[PDB]
Amino acid sequence: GGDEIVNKVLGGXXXXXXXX
Amino acid sequence: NKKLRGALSSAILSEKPNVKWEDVAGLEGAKEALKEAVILPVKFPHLFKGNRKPTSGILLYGPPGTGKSYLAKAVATEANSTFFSVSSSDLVSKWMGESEKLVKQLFAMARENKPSIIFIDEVDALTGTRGEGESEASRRIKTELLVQMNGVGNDSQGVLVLGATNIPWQLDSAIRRRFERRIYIPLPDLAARTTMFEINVGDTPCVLTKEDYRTLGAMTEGYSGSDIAVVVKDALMQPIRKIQSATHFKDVSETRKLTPCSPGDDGAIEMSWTDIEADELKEPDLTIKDFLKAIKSTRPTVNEDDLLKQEQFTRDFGQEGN
Amino acid sequence: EKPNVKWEDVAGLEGAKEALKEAVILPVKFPHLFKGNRKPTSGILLYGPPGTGKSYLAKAVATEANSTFFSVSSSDLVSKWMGESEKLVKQLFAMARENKPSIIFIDEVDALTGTRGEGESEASRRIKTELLVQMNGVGNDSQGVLVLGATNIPWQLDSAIRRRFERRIYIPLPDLAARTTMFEINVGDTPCVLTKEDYRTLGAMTEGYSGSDIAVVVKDALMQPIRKIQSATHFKDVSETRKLTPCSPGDDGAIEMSWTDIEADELKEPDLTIKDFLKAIKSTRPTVNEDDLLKQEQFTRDFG
Amino acid sequence: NKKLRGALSSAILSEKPNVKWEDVAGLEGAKEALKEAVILPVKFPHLFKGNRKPTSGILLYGPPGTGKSYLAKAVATEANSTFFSVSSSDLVSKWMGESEKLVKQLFAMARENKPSIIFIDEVDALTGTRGEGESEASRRIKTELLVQMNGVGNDSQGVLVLGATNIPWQLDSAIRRRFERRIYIPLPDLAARTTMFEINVGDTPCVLTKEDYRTLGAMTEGYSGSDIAVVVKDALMQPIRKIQSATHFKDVSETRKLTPCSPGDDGAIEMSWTDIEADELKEPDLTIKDFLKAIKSTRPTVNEDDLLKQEQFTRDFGQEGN
Amino acid sequence: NKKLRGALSSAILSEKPNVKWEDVAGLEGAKEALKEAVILPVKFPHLFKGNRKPTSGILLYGPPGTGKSYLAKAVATEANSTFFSVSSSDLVSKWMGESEKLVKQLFAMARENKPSIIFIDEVDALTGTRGEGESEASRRIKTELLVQMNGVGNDSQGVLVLGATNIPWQLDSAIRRRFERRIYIPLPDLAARTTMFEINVGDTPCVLTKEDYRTLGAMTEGYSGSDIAVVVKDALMQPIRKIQSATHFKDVSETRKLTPCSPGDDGAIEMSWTDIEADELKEPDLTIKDFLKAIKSTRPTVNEDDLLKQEQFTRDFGQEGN
Amino acid sequence: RGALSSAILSEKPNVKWEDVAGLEGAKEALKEAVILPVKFPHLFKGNRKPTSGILLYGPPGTGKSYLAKAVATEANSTFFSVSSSDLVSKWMGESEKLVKQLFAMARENKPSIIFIDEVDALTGTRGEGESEASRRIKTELLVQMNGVGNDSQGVLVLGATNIPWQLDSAIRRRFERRIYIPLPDLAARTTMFEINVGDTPCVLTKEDYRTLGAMTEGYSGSDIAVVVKDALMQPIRKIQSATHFKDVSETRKLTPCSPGDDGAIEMSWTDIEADELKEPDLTIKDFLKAIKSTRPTVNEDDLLKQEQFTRDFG
Ligand SMILES: Nc1ncnc2c1ncn2[C@@H]1O[C@H](COP(=O)(O)OP(=O)(O)O)[C@@H](O)[C@H]1O
Ligand SMILES: Nc1ncnc2c1ncn2[C@@H]1O[C@H](COP(=O)(O)OP(=O)(O)O)[C@@H](O)[C@H]1O
Ligand SMILES: Nc1ncnc2c1ncn2[C@@H]1O[C@H](COP(=O)(O)OP(=O)(O)O)[C@@H](O)[C@H]1O
Ligand SMILES: Nc1ncnc2c1ncn2[C@@H]1O[C@H](COP(=O)(O)OP(=O)(O)O)[C@@H](O)[C@H]1O
Ligand SMILES: Nc1ncnc2c1ncn2[C@@H]1O[C@H](COP(=O)(O)OP(=O)(O)O)[C@@H](O)[C@H]1O
Ligand code: BEF
Ligand code: BEF
Ligand code: BEF
Ligand SMILES: [Mg+2]
Ligand SMILES: [Mg+2]
Ligand SMILES: [Mg+2]
Ligand SMILES: [Mg+2]
Repeated sequence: GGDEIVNKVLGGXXXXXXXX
Repeated sequence: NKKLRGALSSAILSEKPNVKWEDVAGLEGAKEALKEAVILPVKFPHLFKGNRKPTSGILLYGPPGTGKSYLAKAVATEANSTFFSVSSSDLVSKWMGESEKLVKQLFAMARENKPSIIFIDEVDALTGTRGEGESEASRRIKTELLVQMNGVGNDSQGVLVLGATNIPWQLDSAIRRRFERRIYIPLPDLAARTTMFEINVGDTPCVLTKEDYRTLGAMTEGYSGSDIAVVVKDALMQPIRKIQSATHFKDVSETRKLTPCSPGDDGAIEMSWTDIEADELKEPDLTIKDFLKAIKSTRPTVNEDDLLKQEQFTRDFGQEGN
Repeated sequence: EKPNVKWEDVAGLEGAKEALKEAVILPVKFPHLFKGNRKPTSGILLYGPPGTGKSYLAKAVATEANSTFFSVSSSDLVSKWMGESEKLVKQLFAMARENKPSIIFIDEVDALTGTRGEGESEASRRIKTELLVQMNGVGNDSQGVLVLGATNIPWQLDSAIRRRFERRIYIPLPDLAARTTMFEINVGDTPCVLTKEDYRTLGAMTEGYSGSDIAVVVKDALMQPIRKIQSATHFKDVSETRKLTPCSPGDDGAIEMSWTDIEADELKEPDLTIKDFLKAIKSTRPTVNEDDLLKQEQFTRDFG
Repeated sequence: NKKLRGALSSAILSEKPNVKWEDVAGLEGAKEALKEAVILPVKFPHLFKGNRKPTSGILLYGPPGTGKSYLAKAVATEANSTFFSVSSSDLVSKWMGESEKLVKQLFAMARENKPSIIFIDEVDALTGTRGEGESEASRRIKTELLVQMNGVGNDSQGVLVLGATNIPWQLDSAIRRRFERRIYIPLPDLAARTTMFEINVGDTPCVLTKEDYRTLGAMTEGYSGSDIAVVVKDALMQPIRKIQSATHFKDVSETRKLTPCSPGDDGAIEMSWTDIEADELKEPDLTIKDFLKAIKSTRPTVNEDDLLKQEQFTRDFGQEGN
Repeated sequence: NKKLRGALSSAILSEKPNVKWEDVAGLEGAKEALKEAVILPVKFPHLFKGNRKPTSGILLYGPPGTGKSYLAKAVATEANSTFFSVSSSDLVSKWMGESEKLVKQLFAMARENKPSIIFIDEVDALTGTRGEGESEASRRIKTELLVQMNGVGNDSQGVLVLGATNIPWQLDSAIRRRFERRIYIPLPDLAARTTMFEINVGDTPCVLTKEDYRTLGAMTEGYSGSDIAVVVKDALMQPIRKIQSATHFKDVSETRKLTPCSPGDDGAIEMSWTDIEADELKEPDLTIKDFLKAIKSTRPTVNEDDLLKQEQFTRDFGQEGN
Repeated sequence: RGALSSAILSEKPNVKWEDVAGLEGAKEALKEAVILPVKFPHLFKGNRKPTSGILLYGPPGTGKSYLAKAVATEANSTFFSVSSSDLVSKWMGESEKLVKQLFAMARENKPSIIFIDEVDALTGTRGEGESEASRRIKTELLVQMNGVGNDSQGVLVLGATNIPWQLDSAIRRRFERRIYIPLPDLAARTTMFEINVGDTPCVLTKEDYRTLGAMTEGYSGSDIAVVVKDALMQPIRKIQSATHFKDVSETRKLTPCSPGDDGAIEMSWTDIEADELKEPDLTIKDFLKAIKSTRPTVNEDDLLKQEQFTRDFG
């Protein structure tokens, strides 16, 4: 597949890697 | 860009729920303030030129179930402007730094369609006085609200931030400064109770009169509008309970207008409402006994100390709605 | 999601049965009635002690209404992400209004929120206020969608939530006829020698129990014969082609063997009797407390 | 780089809100400090050479609704510089390590467009003493602000970081070190209230005098600037309410200018204001009774323990800004 | 593979901020440690042969605003080597694996350009004791930092990892093991304050003497270096306020070198300073009254609890920096 | 592919078995596990199988990477010193292909040994972490650590961890030998001082080394090394305190002395050329000053957590 981009979420952190 | 507008397009309501100003009983000062602040800049824009500016935010606080959202429905009905009905699920997002962009896009969409109304229902769930709550959500959402309401490079002209809360003493001092008119919505009096009975009876066949409604409104003291609505619904469902819990029936007089009766009458035919077809059922007439039974059946919901706290907040930083 | 429980499968609860019956059957069968000011009920709270057939009655309404059902719970509407435990409720009410008329069953509404007193204030306030706005709101027009809420602790709710719930119906402890009917529907189609007076004496003996307790003592009294078949020795051949039956060690031809050499479809299963139910009720103890009944009495006393 | 610049290009305001230095009443120390640190290096650059350097950061704190954003608007009006107005929505992003490059590109654009003024409204949201906040984004954005303000390889010369917060004791100690001048914006005194009344009334036709303005400024004890603005707004709104309740009109004097009066007078043309067309109305003059009614109707906003906390922070780590 | 070096080439500064060892007031132990860290292995390479190795990491810690970045500037000025000034915005990337490949390429460039100095300001942002933070960024960045600091197959010989942080107790234990020199930079003492006043005043013509500087240093009890810098800035800006808010100038001794004085003198010409053109400007000289007013106006920033935390960290794992 | 040309080292750092002070059980376990399958290959067949997993843990800075360097020196085998930087890529699937080709090259280069420093960077306990770069890599390492029947002859995995309680339980169970590296005792302290001083001239004796090791109560290996470094740097500071130099004995070897002596030539120190400066000798007072200066880098919470971990998984 293509590249994998790291994102950021919020808890109440983590890495939800939403790729393209 | 497209994602935020596609998520915030659902907040605009176009159904226009038909609640007129006559459908709300009492609240004369709140009615006058909302009437001028939504009608006069739309109808006569030449009266506010330069030094005189309209109201830029109204807080409607009080006990729960007093007609705050009903008054907001009346404003959304006879506003003739764009109405934004937002809540906690439409602004708060999962990602980091997404709720503030949603609030900014909401106010930018409301500024493109001037005049517009933003009805943030339950502002107490989004404002928690910045003391001890969640750091990211609390500080960033409240900071974006405080910047986006007036700010510096915003120039919010032609918007209105309607807010309805039940615990207004748990709001931030800056947010209480932002909301200009803090109008108290107190418990209704005898005239508003009789008016609520007269608008909740509708056009159903009843034998109740003006003195009957006055005695009913004298009996339902200490109640609220939701309690008056549920005793009206219970008194409306009492003849259907008399329909269902009856065996002896009776056909009186046009094309079999049949009604229940006592056991033993003129033509005491015993059958069932399942055997009764359509266009032949006649309900029993209303009286004061069904309304008194509903009043004795349903208990009030408002306590007596939160009213003292609401009176304390009114005497501190509140107007009078009456 | 469709169960198979009719109206007759619930024992007792006459007022709750007639209230749910009229409130979910009267619009869907007689559309010529609800016109004008006549609007159906848009909320029902079924509280009381736990295990007293609340979800069973909810499944009965889910069967007999012939409409779409939603049977989510408290743990389904609680997430760990920030602001994701309210979009689930929004999509729930959206898919409810998509398939109108619909019935929404929410279990443990006391555990859904935390009455915003001491717990997580942000999540509690957002969950509670999004539930209220999805219940009535302004542009949410909930007509035909019935919110059917059930709980075990009603006094830990919010004033706004108990205002949103119209009819607060109390599910009390079962009665004598309810206990006998629950025994009669729990025993099933097993070969039994029990009579109506035996059921009446059993229901007189089990006063103070619950429906789940009656179900588990019926399961115990049904499992005790097949338990005594396995946990016994010195079987006895009675009478027709090797009909074996366990007895005491030492009898008129007490054949000492196991159940492995017993041929299939010839082992005589002993019928269940009164002493199995007496052993079950002497083993099983009541589970409920005493102050919770006082709390239910107080809650009915100011929200009857 | 270019995507971040395209995202940050909507931060330079090109509106220039017309608020002059005479519009702000009181706050002489804050006025003088902002006046030197904005006007002097861009007007007389030959003085600041060698050992004399201008102020690189000013923090404005106090109770909510005192004139911090108004002073920022006056600075943005009379600055003649590229005024950067950012908040917690332009810096925080969704991706990993993209909120720091936003602040770096913001300070790079501020250095590329020197002299520039950066106004960060509500600095308490970004900086939270880095004790127990959300680790990655919070601590990285705090250390990125601390590096980009003075740092080592930056040498921020010509830029100015203005701060405006309501709760200043939640600021980080290093950020409080960076804000080298803590100016307390207090509640206004009698002369500032009288000047705010004279400014907010302004060119409105009224019979109010200096003694009336002095009595109003003596009457509004404990009020703030937004409270004075809303009581002036209510006093201006009251003649339209008198026009609404205007039975028995009286045409006094040119081209039929109608004026209400008592019911029954000379020329008492009893009608309403709905059928009267525009461009001929005459509003009644403003008296002190309408302003006293607005004072009795609208309450102050701030309480008397938040002022104690602000005075405690002032006497601990700040100076008095009159 | 070359774009990483192109992105990391912006971290090597070439401006050379002119901060010498005589500019730093005090901190003789930290200056001697930095001297024996950087000056000796390039000037006398015949001493560090065999089992004698130079220092491979120095952690500067203390209260906010004590001179850690100033000593970093002095090291970058007097080092005559490659100086790497990186932060959290130059290591964290949006993609996956680039956040560690950037650190690997940074240490590869530092080992390729030996002797080189890596200065990481605010090391507490990258090292957050890996117990509760973000899993990917925290664990991978901390482990790659440890491996690039010593590792197994790296052999970091000749590079120096400088670090300056205000929170030394929030470091990882492995990072604290890596930093083999914990140098505490405290608040300056009396002689350091007097020499800092002598440095910051400079060549400005003043009537102050060594006894005046001694009384100023005795007056500033508990001040920091930035506080001394801003009271010097305020006392230097005080003659501008003197020439602004005064009239009745007088030519003293030269093409009309006129000076503000008392109203009424030998030629008290009443005019404005704005009409006075440049180079006929004789501003009043500095006295001890202006510095006393600057001390009375500006307040110390550092509290007395963070000093206890730094003292506990010194008594736990720290040296002294005099 | 060809990007794994930096995971193997060809430097072979000269750290012998005598340089590692103390740690006798870990040293003999690593010694047998790296030598005896190469020494006597007939001893390991069938039931008596060699050790396929070795894990080292303890306080930070105790000799784990030093023992790995000693194994890489005295192993005579292909050393794969690789970490999480060469296992994760920007794409998808290549993060698994890297571990697959890594184990393929390690099986092709038998006998080899794989040393993973800081193995907790790969084991984030998969709570809510990155899925495609955490869980798939962990399952790939779990199925490539299944060489109890595949790699009976060949590779051997290592591990060095400062914080071992935050480790995945599957890979913890897959690592069959877990050796606890403690703080060194008095004899290890004395021979570590003897090794770190080395061929430097001194007047320190065995009693001086013993009282130095008795003074270092609770110190670590890196702390002992920086104390030795400070004691080596102290004569340079004494030369830098240049006052009243004095020539000793070839071709003008100068030495500073006390102020006021016989032949106290008062001059500077930078005016003299190199290779004629007779530096002062190492006493015990500069060592005591380095002890008073340098603080122990470990605390008591890490020690009790290490004790809890070894009493839970000894
Ligand atoms: N003054 C009133 N006139 C008419 N209806 C009212 C009035 N007050 C309350 N009600 C009824 O009570 C209900 C509660 O309205 P709402 O404003 O939603 O309460 P809250 O916002 O406090 O939950 C509404 O459905 C409305 O029909
Ligand atoms: N009144 C009742 N009538 C019929 N069945 C009942 C009754 N009370 C309990 N039961 C039986 O007990 C079982 C457990 O009840 P449950 O649904 O868990 O109670 P609740 O709804 O309070 O959680 C159900 O399967 C149901 O069949
Ligand atoms: N000190 C002041 N001088 C003049 N007008 C003021 C002052 N304080 C408040 N006002 C008036 O009240 C308004 C409120 O001030 P504003 O800038 O909104 O304050 P804030 O910083 O709290 O947002 C101003 O826009 C102005 O019209
Ligand atoms: N010890 C000091 N010696 C000389 N100047 C100092 C000293 N401490 C502070 N200063 C002055 O104050 C400024 C603030 O110190 P700085 O290096 O920015 O500290 P920090 O590392 O906390 O950011 C310096 O740039 C310098 O102008
Ligand atoms: N057993 C030992 N023998 C000799 N020196 C040691 C020993 N243990 C620790 N040291 C010293 O402390 C350092 C710590 O070891 P090193 O491999 O660098 O890191 P780590 O132990 O943290 O993996 C060694 O480089 C050496 O200077
Ligand atoms: F003080 Be203001 F509300 F910003
Ligand atoms: F504010 Be400094 F970096 F101590
Ligand atoms: F214990 Be070491 F830092 F690997
Ligand atoms: Mg409401
Ligand atoms: Mg403001
Ligand atoms: Mg610094
Ligand atoms: Mg190591």
